[PDB]
Amino acid sequence: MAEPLLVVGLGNPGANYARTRHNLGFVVADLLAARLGAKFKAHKRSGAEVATGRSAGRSLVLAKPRCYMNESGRQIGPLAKFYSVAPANIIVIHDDLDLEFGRIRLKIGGGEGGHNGLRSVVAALGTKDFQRVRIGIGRPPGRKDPAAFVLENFTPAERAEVPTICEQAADATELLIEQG
Repeated sequence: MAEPLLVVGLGNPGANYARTRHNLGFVVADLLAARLGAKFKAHKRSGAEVATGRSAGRSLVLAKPRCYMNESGRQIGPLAKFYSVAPANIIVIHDDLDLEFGRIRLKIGGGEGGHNGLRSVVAALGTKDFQRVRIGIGRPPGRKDPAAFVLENFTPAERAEVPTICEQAADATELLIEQG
């Protein structure tokens, strides 16, 4: 209601990572910004980039860290203070190794499922009770290190669905903001 909402898409900066599994949060955040017609801009008191808007009548703050994945929470924490958002009202979109490719789920709390980016947020907010919009990417093949897997692009067949999957994730976030 009155309380602001901080929606954070996780990912790594740089063009080499723009289309990697570990960056779905960035993509989904970009669909959301476009859908609202809001543009991102530097936030110096945090180091991340922000875009503002409305959804379900709710005041919205969309963001993407400008640091690398592991230092992610380091920018989100002070971004929440600047806009005075409670952790519970923080929604973070991320790729999830524990969900099958394209399977989208919602949850406030729980583990990080090996996602290093989620671990820095928890580490930063001092709690795991912030909202998450999980986007399944499936598990890594045995021929590939989990950390390497998330930093590689999607397979040819997966790449074809990624767009529709992110649209569904953006929709999931909007409904989540609507009454989650």
